[PDB]
Amino acid sequence: SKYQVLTVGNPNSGKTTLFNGLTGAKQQVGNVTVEKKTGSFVHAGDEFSLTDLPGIYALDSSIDESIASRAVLTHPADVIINVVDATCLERSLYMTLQLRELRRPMIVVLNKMDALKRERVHLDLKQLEAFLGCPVLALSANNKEQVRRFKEKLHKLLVQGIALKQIELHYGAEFESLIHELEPMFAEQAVSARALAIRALENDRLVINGLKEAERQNVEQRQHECQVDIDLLVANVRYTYLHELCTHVRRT
Ligand SMILES: [Cl-]
Repeated sequence: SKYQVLTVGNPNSGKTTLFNGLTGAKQQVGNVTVEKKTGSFVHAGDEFSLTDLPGIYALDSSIDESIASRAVLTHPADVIINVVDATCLERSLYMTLQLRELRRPMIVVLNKMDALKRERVHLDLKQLEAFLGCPVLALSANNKEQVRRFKEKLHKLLVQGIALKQIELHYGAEFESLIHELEPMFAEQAVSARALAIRALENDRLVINGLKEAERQNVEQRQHECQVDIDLLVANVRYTYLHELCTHVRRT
């Protein structure tokens, strides 16, 4: 078998560190002047082809952010590996939530967790898994032993298929109804139509430009409809969720 993997996360999350740990020395060529970094390894007969997305804080349409946002929607991947810095979860997991809305196979890799044990803060990864609805693993991206064990675990997961349960993240009645009017427009695409509709409601360039004139005017009309500023409602919903989540999964 061949498996294709994307590594994604915030700058200095350690996604580059994990990328490097898993690949050793391997290739580099462009996405445009922006450089595209690719590497491989072999484990248990199977080959692994990895692409590293530039570091981003959010999937917004800013050229590095553009590339990454494009790539999580359209680039082939058997799995997305979201590397997360554990020492600032409220910020890090924002993108995680966006990634979960896509409903593409993914894993969340919690980095920097020995830094967190300093503070005498522990995380319940069982519950965090229950919240996110994807695999969550603890892994220091900078020790090669744990990265190597991670190779076997990744191989396992890819082999049996990654079980995911859809993230229960609700935007309130008015926004849900707007999402609902628009999903058909985005049905039977390579990604969840709900995420595409959310992207469109956010006036995402990437999604919106794929549309014909009529349906563009339908999206823009739904934007106009919404009483609350959208970018702000999406943030309150999301950061409220991470506060909920963080208050369940943390203990000092
Ligand atoms: Cl899902």
